[PDB]
Amino acid sequence: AIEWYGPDRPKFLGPFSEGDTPAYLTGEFPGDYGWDTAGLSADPETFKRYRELELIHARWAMLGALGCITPELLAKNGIPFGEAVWFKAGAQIFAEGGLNYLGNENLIHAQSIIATLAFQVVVMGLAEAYRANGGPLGEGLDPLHPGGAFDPLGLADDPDTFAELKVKEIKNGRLAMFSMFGFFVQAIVTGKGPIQNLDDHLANPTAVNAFAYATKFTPSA
Amino acid sequence: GIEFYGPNRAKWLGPYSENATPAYLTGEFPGDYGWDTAGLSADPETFKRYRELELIHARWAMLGALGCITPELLAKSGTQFGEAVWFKAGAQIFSEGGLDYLGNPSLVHAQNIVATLAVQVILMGLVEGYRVNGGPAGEGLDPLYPGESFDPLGLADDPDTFAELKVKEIKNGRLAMFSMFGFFVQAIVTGKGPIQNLDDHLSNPTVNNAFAFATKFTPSA
Amino acid sequence: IEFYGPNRAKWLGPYSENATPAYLTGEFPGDYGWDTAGLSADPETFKRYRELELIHARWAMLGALGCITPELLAKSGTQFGEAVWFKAGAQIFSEGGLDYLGNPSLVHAQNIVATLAVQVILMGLVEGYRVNGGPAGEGLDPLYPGESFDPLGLADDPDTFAELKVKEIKNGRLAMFSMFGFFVQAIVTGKGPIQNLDDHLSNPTVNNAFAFATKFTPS
Ligand code: CHL
Ligand code: CHL
Ligand code: CHL
Ligand code: CHL
Ligand code: CLA
Ligand code: CLA
Ligand SMILES: CC1=C[C@H](O)CC(C)(C)[C@H]1/C=C/C(C)=C/C=C/C(C)=C/C=C/C=C(C)/C=C/C=C(C)/C=C/C1=C(C)C[C@H](O)CC1(C)C
Ligand SMILES: CC1=C[C@H](O)CC(C)(C)[C@H]1/C=C/C(C)=C/C=C/C(C)=C/C=C/C=C(C)/C=C/C=C(C)/C=C/C1=C(C)C[C@H](O)CC1(C)C
Ligand SMILES: CC1=C[C@H](O)CC(C)(C)[C@H]1/C=C/C(C)=C/C=C/C(C)=C/C=C/C=C(C)/C=C/C=C(C)/C=C/C1=C(C)C[C@H](O)CC1(C)C
Ligand SMILES: CC1=C[C@H](O)CC(C)(C)[C@H]1/C=C/C(C)=C/C=C/C(C)=C/C=C/C=C(C)/C=C/C=C(C)/C=C/C1=C(C)C[C@H](O)CC1(C)C
Repeated sequence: AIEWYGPDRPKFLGPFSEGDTPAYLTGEFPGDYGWDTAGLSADPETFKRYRELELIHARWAMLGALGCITPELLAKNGIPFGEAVWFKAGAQIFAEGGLNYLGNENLIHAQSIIATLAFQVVVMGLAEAYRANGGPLGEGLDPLHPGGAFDPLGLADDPDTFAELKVKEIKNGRLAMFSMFGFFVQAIVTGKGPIQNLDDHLANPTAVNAFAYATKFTPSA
Repeated sequence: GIEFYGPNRAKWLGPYSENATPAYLTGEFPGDYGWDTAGLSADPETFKRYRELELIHARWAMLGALGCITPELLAKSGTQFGEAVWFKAGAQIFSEGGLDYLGNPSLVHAQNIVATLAVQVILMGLVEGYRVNGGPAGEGLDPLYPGESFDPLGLADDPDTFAELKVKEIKNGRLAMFSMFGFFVQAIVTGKGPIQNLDDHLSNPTVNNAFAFATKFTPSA
Repeated sequence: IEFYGPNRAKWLGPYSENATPAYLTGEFPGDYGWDTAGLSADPETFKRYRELELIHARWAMLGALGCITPELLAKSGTQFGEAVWFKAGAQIFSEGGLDYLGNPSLVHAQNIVATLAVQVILMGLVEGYRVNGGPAGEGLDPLYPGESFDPLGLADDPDTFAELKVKEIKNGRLAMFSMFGFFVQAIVTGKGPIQNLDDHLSNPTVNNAFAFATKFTPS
């Protein structure tokens, strides 16, 4: 069981996964568990673009799953900055003094969403287009894992643990995408923060769960 | 008569469909009307996975349409249920007195939705891992039409009419899938049961059609 | 500039040569090398997605001009039942019928059911002719028939026909983008396209999109 590659590997149905795992999923990629029940990635070009899209979704979801928990995690310590939930965090731009980073007034404290939006558009278009094509740190390399200045700490060498950390990255990333979809729907249905949902679940699990909010979206008409 | 296999068969545009059918839909599979105008199943393994998805969707939608029609018909005939309408039949577990199956308190009397969901997760994971791999009701079998434990009445024998029964299964399954989508959208925009909407459309069909609810989800508010 | 072949108009500017897939060589109109999600690798699926894209583009051009035309004509003197496009359908159930240009003797339609039925019949015939073939042309190109569409004879000279094709699909992609913009500007505001244009051109600082950035918040 100590492998994430080869023909025999950990799979998404466990011991129920011999009749699954078709011929074009061979375990040659980080995170192959034989889950292609829909059959979306038969073509290896389609499979390559889906793997790239999945891994950049993994990176942005690992960024997001921590950036949504840290405002409520510093509201746990008692640092007050406007609002601690993530899905009502943008409106602090439109506050009486603007969105503050850590609440201390000598910090970022920007007020106009349109100017920082334009700055985000230009530098993120430049950075992501350098990610797709190439720029001043590496022109033609892997579209998945460039390295170079992306590994200043030297974890890209010794390629077996590079593959092992690739599987670790895609596993934590898939857990982060699952967590971020759960964050989205806990924001939609409950309307409170996810750490607040954790406090309400730890305070009373048996009556306050998702089935408590099961009758919310019932169409009355 | 009209056939459903071969080079000429029943097609999706009817008589205006001899140029319309794609090349890969040669008609060896049940329910091949040649409707792949978006080209989702041009690869044959994507087509195989989509056939499995369509047939399992078809069987679950047939069960779901029968279960959406059944307690409403029994309520309009004789039987006082807990909540016979299907999109409010879930919250009967929160009716403070149990979930009576046929309305009688001598029946299953369920009060805990977490245990009900948990035994459903256990039994459904077992049965679907049996469906994709094998188990006590057949090990090496067809993943979509196993037989010899799901045909105790022997209707898959004489395979020339087993092909006709495959086409009948996929056609009632596609009609039930369409009807389940109609059940969903009718539940969203009418708030009453499908049989209550049927009684409404049978009372006054000129204003109990869909266009009376056309201004309901208006973009102004 | 040439909109075909190896060097052409590309979606990430002058540096996109890693982002070009191998199957997007550029033998079709509007090829910018954008399939980074990779849904169109199969050439038959590429054919199907191209005809899907072109008819979505043409219907969204018609829909964009129909979103902007009666609202612009609402301020040019004539007044309809409803001027915005998302309430331009609901003027059937208003008392006094669907007048076309506001004049009560033009259409004056009170029945949406027979209107939809006549539309379903005629549109089913048109789309069955469009996919299969019919009386205004039997076997031709699936996307660019000729001899009954473009009757004015501008489809000849295949280099300017190629320029007309890439211009058609670019205007259509712009109109598809603007039709999606019309949909979201309908759902987050409730006021029409040129009504939101006057709302923007009145004072653009506060009445940009972030005036409605808190509308769909949960509770
Ligand atoms: C791309 C990631 C991203 C996400 C997920 C959000 C999320 C949100 N922002 Mg937002 N923003 C994001 C980027 C940015 N925002 C802003 C500036 C603001 C402002 C000023 C405000 C917001 C607000 C909001 C919230 C709207 C409340 C609501 O309608 O709840 C319903 C929605 C949910 C509960 C989440 C559901 C998830 C979603 C349906 C699926 C996610 C997929 C997306 C469709 C794809 C993302 C878009 C892509 C194309 C980039 C919403 C949760 C408002 C707010 O917080 O006050 C209430 C607000 O005032 N944002 C900037 C400029 C710096 C961004 C640039 O990166
Ligand atoms: C000869 C004429 C003929 C025509 C034109 C068609 C065409 C069709 N057949 Mg078909 N058939 C025909 C004869 C025959 N068919 C069949 C057997 C079948 C089968 C088994 C199936 C079809 C299906 C279809 C549909 C596939 C395209 C589609 O999905 O519509 C898409 C276009 C529309 C739905 C437009 C209609 C909508 C309306 C005009 C607009 C209303 C807008 C609303 C107000 C909503 C807008 C508000 C928004 C905001 C929500 C289409 C209606 C398939 C189907 O039923 O899919 C649904 C299908 O499964 N046919 C047989 C038996 C051999 C025929 C015999 O002659
Ligand atoms: C997977 C199929 C499935 C469907 C279609 C439903 C349907 C529903 N359940 Mg239900 N359930 C389902 C599974 C289960 N439920 C329950 C136990 C409950 C309880 C306790 C309650 C419900 C309630 C509801 C309703 C939510 C009210 C609403 O938002 O209406 C608006 C939405 C619709 C009318 C249509 C929604 C369908 C969706 C948009 C499209 C279909 C996509 C699939 C659901 C996703 C696929 C699921 C996958 C993971 C298998 C909704 C009609 C609540 C209720 O009825 O109270 C009034 C409620 O209290 N369910 C259990 C555990 C035994 C399930 C396990 O399989
Ligand atoms: C060299 C610089 C350059 C860059 C970086 C781009 C990149 C782009 N071009 Mg472009 N082009 C560039 C030059 C050129 N282009 C073109 C010709 C074209 C065409 C024909 C097209 C493009 C398109 C695109 C876009 C495709 C990426 C995308 O889909 O967005 C994905 C990323 C985002 C959407 C992020 C933006 C979100 C925002 C920052 C955050 C806001 C979040 C909100 C709060 C929402 C959150 C919701 C909440 C509630 C959940 C993108 C803007 C396509 C397009 O217009 O698609 C829309 C297109 O059709 N280009 C030419 C002519 C040859 C160029 C010449 O130099
Ligand atoms: C959008 C994100 C995304 C994308 C593009 C992919 C893409 C891929 N995954 Mg990954 N994966 C994801 C999210 C994603 N996955 C998440 C969140 C999980 C954890 C649950 C996994 C777990 C996972 C495993 C265990 C394996 C893959 C594999 C694969 C590959 C083949 C399967 C396929 O065709 O998927 C195509 C997927 C998409 C086109 C994304 C469609 C997104 C739709 C809208 C989701 C709809 C479902 C539902 C509405 C939302 C979730 C409901 C519920 C689960 C909460 C392909 C590269 C297999 C592989 O080959 O390894 C590399 C494999 O073994 N993935
Ligand atoms: C990383 C996974 C993860 C975790 C830890 C949580 C944690 C939580 N969620 Mg979230 N959620 C998630 C994913 C997750 N969720 C996803 C993917 C969805 C979309 C389907 C949701 C949708 C959702 C809603 C709509 C709600 C919650 C709620 C909750 C809280 C109470 C638990 C509950 O009601 O169960 C709900 C769990 C699900 C709907 C699916 C989660 C599946 C997990 C991974 C399996 C958990 C196994 C469990 C211990 C035992 C199951 C039976 C067992 C015999 C197999 C809790 C803080 C509720 C809340 O806010 O309470 C205050 C609430 O209203 N969640
Ligand atoms: C595999 C398979 C197989 C079969 O065959 C088929 C199928 C089924 C199809 C498949 C599956 C799939 C899936 C599961 C999917 C899912 C996905 C997801 C969920 C994603 C997310 C994804 C997600 C993501 C990225 C996310 C991200 C996030 C973010 C950025 C966030 C941000 C933020 C923060 C921090 C905070 C602030 O205050 C605000 C905001 C702004 C809000
Ligand atoms: C690149 C590189 C390279 C060089 O060489 C070196 C270095 C620098 C070191 C590197 C870096 C790295 C990084 C950055 C990383 C990061 C990561 C992350 C952040 C993750 C997260 C991650 C995250 C995650 C998973 C998350 C998860 C989550 C979970 C499960 C759960 C959740 C939840 C929910 C649902 C609900 C409730 O109510 C709450 C909770 C309970 C909370
Ligand atoms: C062909 C083609 C071709 C081209 O190329 C492209 C396109 C167009 C994309 C395509 C199309 C497609 C389609 C049409 C789809 C649709 C589907 C559906 C509707 C499904 C359903 C599906 C559906 C289903 C499964 C359903 C199922 C159901 C169920 C279970 C139910 C259950 C229940 C009941 C009993 C009652 C209670 O009280 C509750 C509940 C729980 C609610
Ligand atoms: C390219 C690519 C690539 C990569 O790879 C991937 C991806 C990203 C996926 C892709 C993308 C895609 C997209 C973007 C799509 C979009 C589309 C659209 C928007 C459509 C529309 C479309 C749209 C349309 C048709 C529209 C139409 C319209 C119409 C008919 C009309 C309407 C109207 C009018 C006016 C009149 C009245 O008053 C009302 C109404 C009735 C309302």
